[PDB]
Amino acid sequence: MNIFEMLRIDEGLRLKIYKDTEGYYTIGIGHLLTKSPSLNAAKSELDKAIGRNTNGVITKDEAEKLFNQDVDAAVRGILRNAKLKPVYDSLDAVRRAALINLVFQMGETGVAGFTNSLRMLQQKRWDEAAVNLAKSRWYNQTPNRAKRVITTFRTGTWDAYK
Ligand SMILES: [Cl-]
Ligand SMILES: [Cl-]
Repeated sequence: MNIFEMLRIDEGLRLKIYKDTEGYYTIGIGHLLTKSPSLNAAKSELDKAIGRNTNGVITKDEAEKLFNQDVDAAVRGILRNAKLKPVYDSLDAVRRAALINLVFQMGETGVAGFTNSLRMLQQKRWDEAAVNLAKSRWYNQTPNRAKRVITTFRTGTWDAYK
């Protein structure tokens, strides 16, 4: 297991624009296209993303290319973030994957705001950090995925995901 297989299990793959859990226009492997309500704003952002007129539909290769760029930006973002970088630096390889996952889903800014959980992760207080993470809109809105990520932080293994 690795970051790509973990996020592919969490986000799925869809080759047609769809709406995410929040109701946003998305495509492929959790690639958010726009928060606007217009389907055309979404098709325009899609075509700009892919470099071709897509009519709202892309191929598996194209999905995978967006996914690759998105994991990359997620990682880079963490490393540039003054609040995230130190936490990342302090963790082991599995838990690093978990942070990435949380950053992919909710963006650097949000994650950065989880002040208390971040400090707890940094100190290596696993159980406490898992409890704290659960007291969030995040966990209440997408509880199964959140429990998987949380277990990943708690354990340091990939158990939540075999
Ligand atoms: Cl893009
Ligand atoms: Cl869920």
